[PDB]
Amino acid sequence: MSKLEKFTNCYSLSKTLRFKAIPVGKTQENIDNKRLLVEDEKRAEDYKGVKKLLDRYYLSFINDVLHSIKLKNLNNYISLFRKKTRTEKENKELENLEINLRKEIAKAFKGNEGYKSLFKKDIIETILPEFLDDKDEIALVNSFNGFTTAFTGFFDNRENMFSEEAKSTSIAFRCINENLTRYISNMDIFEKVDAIFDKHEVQEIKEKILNSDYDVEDFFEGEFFNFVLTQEGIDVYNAIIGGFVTESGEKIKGLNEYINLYNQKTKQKLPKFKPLYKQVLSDEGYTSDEEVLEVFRNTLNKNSEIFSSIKKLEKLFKNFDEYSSAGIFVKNGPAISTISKDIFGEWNVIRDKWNAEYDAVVTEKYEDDRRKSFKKIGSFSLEQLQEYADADLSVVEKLKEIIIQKVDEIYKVYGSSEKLFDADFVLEKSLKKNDAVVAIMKDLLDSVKSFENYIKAFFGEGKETNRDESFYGDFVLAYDILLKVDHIYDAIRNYVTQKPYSKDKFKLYFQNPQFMGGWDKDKETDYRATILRYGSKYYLAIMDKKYAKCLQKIDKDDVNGNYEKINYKLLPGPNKMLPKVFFSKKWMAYYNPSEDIQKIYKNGTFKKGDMFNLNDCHKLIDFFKDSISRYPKWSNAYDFNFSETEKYKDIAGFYREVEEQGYKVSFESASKKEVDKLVEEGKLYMFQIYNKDFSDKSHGTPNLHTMYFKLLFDENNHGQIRLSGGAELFMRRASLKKEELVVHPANSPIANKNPDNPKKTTTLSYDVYKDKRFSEDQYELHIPIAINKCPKNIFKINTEVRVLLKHDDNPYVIGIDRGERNLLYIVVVDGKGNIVEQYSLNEIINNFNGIRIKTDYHSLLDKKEKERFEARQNWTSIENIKELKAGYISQVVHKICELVEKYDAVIALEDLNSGFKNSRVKVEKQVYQKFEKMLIDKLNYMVDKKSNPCATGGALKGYQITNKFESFKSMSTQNGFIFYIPAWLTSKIDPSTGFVNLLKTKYTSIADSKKFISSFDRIMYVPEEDLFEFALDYKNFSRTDADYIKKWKLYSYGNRIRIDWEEVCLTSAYKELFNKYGINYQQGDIRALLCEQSDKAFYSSFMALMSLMLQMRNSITGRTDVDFLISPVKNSDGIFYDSRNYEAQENAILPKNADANGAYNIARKVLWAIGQFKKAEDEKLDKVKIAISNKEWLEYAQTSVK
RNA sequence: AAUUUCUACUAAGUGUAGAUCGCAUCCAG
DNA sequence: GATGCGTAAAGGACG
DNA sequence: CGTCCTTTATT
Ligand SMILES: [Mg+2]
Repeated sequence: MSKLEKFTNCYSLSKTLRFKAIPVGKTQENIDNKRLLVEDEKRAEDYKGVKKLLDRYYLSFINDVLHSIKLKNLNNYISLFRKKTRTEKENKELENLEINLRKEIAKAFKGNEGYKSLFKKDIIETILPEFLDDKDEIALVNSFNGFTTAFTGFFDNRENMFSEEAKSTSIAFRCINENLTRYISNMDIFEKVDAIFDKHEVQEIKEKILNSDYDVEDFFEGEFFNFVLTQEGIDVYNAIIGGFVTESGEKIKGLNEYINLYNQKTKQKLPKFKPLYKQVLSDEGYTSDEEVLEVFRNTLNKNSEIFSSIKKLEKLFKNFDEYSSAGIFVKNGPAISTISKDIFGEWNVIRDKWNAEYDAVVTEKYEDDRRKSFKKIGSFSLEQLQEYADADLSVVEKLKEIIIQKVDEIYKVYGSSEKLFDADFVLEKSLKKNDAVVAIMKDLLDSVKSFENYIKAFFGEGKETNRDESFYGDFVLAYDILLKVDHIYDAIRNYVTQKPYSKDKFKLYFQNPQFMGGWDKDKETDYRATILRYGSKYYLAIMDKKYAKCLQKIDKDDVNGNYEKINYKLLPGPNKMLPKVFFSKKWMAYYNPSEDIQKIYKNGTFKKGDMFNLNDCHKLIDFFKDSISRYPKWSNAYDFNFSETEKYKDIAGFYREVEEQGYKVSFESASKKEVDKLVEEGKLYMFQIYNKDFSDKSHGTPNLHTMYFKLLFDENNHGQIRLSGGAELFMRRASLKKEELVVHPANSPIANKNPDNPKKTTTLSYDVYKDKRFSEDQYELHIPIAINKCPKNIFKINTEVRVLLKHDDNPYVIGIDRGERNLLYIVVVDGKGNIVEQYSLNEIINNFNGIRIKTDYHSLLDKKEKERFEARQNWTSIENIKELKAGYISQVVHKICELVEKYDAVIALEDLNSGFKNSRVKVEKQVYQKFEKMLIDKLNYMVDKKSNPCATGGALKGYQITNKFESFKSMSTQNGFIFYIPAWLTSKIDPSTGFVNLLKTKYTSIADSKKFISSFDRIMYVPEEDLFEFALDYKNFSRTDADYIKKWKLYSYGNRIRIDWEEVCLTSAYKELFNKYGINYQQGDIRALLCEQSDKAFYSSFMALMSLMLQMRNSITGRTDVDFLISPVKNSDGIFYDSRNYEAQENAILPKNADANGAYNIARKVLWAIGQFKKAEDEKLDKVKIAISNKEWLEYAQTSVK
């Protein structure tokens, strides 16, 4: 009984192994003499070029078929599509009509005589040359005759366009699912808004755009949709909506622009047409320091157009008073928060302005509408913002001083960068080496980008009642120029952030278009590549084109050393392969197939479905079985032991056996003398398949992929991992010069970087060079493999994880959370919520032999954040921080893998599509999404390297506890052993009571504060405890529906940390407040006394003191010692939860800090979810809904504690 | 600071620890 | 964010 | 013929 070990051999997946390929002997000389590499580097260039020419015919071919087409179901489909109350029967009716529509488009493509020719040899040899009209391009297409086979991959990418399936690549899909659905939506919008388009306005568009061939109304009739399948037709339809610019250039207004004016001018909100997506085939980074510089000078010197639009916007905003503040608008969004701070000094007073009119009891159903309606608003006028502005304060004037300040900052930064615009300037050093120059460009780009990004707010996305077009004329003219800095900024950064070395490479064919296509022995002459082994070393051997058979003649040498030559036989896709060989002209003549058999095949009765007859399919199997016996190329290669025919449920049952039997890998001896002579003579090319684990000096644990590779040829491996075909060989030219490599000279001691390492310095007897692998040309060999090619343990993973979780008595849960003080923090929890392990993942502990050395990745990040501060916020420091986090999570994955194996444990993770990230966490959402993906990816085939490969958990019996990754949005609910959970109320919660603070202690008014105090059931001093007790029922406050216990007694117990910062003792601070105002707090119930007080400074200190008492999380930024969590509520035994009572202990039963509390409580929501499983029937476990609500959570957190 | 490749390394001396699905194509803001 | 290949053996063109 | 390139068959 182990949950983990029921998840092996569940599904097949493909992986690629990568290696360095080191030439052996005369191989590199022979390759150099034959000029093979130069051929392939050129071929790659021409191959990329021919693909674009090939596109042109494909594109032209699409227009011919799409123009001719006429869709049959159109009117019937659109109607059914529009019904808003469809029976489930009618929804399937729509799907059939939708499938038929796509099938009409696909069959129109594939029904041509021409369609088959496009992806055959013929397109390059004959069709394309006649199509082209340029002598040079025809020569290029001509260079690839006899090399058509190498285009297959491209051909497949184009075959996807003509599919009838509902797939992103398809033409039919773009027409029917996306463009039709949009067209229908535009028909709906058109009839509502039809009238507002002026009689004159339409007749324009018909002459100016339509050219008088069609009426604008036609484009919104359903039967007219055929015109818009082509890119030409789409351009016209989108032109009507967007507006057109003639050959003369006269601006022609679009229907969507008309609607804008109308809704604007009348302060209404009618809808606007969606434009149609492009057709599927209709129509790069800076490469050098000289190019990067050239753009910086050209676009940002003092007489560039961007600098011209800055001077115009300075003149425009200098005249800000001259314009109408009622017709100047600020877009609603982040820019409202910023501009609110800019002039008042306060983010949320402009919030209060609109709140002042809109603002007293708050049901959250009213609160959402209260909150939702303000979000609905598109923008605010300067007049509305001045309606906010208290008297004596001018919103326009101090906006002017802020904008003008930003342009003066640009001009000062220009003077500091001025020598970077001299025509005389030349670059002394490379930019990445040249921190000074990169800092100069960054400073100028930033000051302009910030000015651009700030000024962008003055839009109002209008859609806006009468706008000051005198202001928005000059403004729009200049801003459209200024917006060019966005593209410039991104490109220059992406260049500075790049690595110094280049991974550019080109594929090697050795003059074979199907080079190294597969490893099968029979095909080894055709492919001219194979695999040799000598002891521990492996080699890729390549026969030269003039001597393809040279390896086949070699025989074993008894006396001398021998290579091990691979003997690889595969029967790939028997369902594909078995018929073609047995129904081929060559074999059909040999073997008389009864008319029943060719019937069954032509009829399709063997295939599962309504046409299926078990006997018919059985008969076909026996046909295949006898023919395999008659076909000795297969029967002799594979020891076929088929199950008795009667047992087969379907044809796939027979095929599955064939597929699993049809694989065999062994080795044959081959004279090492004879083979080596072949290499010397130039007839054979030999590379060692190499990574650092194959080094003579290598010792200790190898790479996981080193194990997969060696296991391919291990006889303890039995199809668990298959060696796949389609391997590719590349050449990556060096991108660094050996002289320009950083060297640590031999016999001089090198300073070690890790603080925790005891050894501070290392001295070697040899030189070591940074990035040495890129100072030389390097072959790399990519090898695909197939794991669990024939899976036996077929079940839906999630349903199985749910069944085991239900019946498992003590389920273990691994809760992972992101902390402010901790990169990641782990809590392991048993089936009843008891903490089993809790610790931070700030330090990764690496194990080699018995030695342990830790790496504090949190200290690493801190040192790199400090390095970011120094040298401003340099472009690279951000990258270095990004990659360090990306390499950190690759360490964390292994730690999670151990815990999962150790505790047979289910993982609990945050749902990142619902929760909101505080940004106090170090690991931002973008890095965590990466992590949760890697997690999923590892758990498709979870393996412990140090385990023996044949054991479950080992490299041949990997755990499959997770389904293949789909999308970040799919990282929700559950993926096998991984559960995704909202982070809500997981940190600011008392773990010993489930208590949470649902009160709003923000001070608004004296009257608001009185109603707050009166809503408590009692407020009294407790002499026998020296505490103030606040009995409350949450029913008497608003937005308290989620809480379950409702009745709580708060206490002013212990200290809090007010935020600089000060420590506040709650009990004495209440006494201090009450004594300041003469309140007798010892006189039983005090509630009357506090409300009697008439001073506003009293209620503000009181609400502030309530805020602190209900502030359960207390921290000092920069003081990692102080992150304590303290509860104002007693538990069953009258104890207050204080996290510091447990951070002292080594094994604590409750969370040790706020960060541990989060991981603890993320894990507990899975426990609730397991509780939901144990409630349901085994059959309906699929139906159980995992997502926990804030109401369900608070009930579980407050009842399960006991 | 060496790497199939990435990060952290130097890990006891040409390397350590973990991770690593390649290749082509299309569509998106 | 999705597509598709990870192939041996039939089949044919060219000397 | 051979040899090299092409085309093919799909639960
Ligand atoms: Mg190692």
